Amino acid sequence: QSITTSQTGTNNGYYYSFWTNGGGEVTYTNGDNGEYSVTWVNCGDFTSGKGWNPANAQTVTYSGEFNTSGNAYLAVYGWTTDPLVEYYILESYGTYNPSSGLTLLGQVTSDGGTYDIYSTQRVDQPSIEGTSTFNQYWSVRTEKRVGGTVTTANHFAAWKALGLEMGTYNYMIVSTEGYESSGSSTITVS
Repeated sequence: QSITTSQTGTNNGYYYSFWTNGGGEVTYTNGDNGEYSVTWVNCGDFTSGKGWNPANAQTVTYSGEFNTSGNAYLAVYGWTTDPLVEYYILESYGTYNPSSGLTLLGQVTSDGGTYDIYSTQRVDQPSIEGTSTFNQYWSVRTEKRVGGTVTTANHFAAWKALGLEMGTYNYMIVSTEGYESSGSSTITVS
């Protein structure tokens, strides 16, 4: 049922990943089908969500509720390997825009919205491969929204068209991530 330390697995047909670096209390609960719920209060950093692994650039439809007082992200979130990349298609966030001070590369239109595209390097940082160096790519929706359809293939295509290198898909989830914040989300992925 409800968990408080990091854990990955499969649940009702969905890959799920719950990662926390231990700070505050974060509680993660798998629901039915593609649903998950997470609630956090004064967290450190954590990421949580359902999706697929390995992913296949799914057109993802999600719905639900995401709220925070502080710094949190709602994004289609995953990784590639060879090369190693961490990426976000950021649909909503709280008090902090994570593209702040990142390199802007362009804009992409998809699913009725506009996203600005950014890249940064993460150097000797925690990863799905242990401590590693990798690029981190963002599509940040120019207006926040919680629910709709994300055609992740359009983002991946725009990133590569603009010159970003992408590897083989590893997991891809609809992630709630919190950072020094409190809040809650409940999200159904399909």
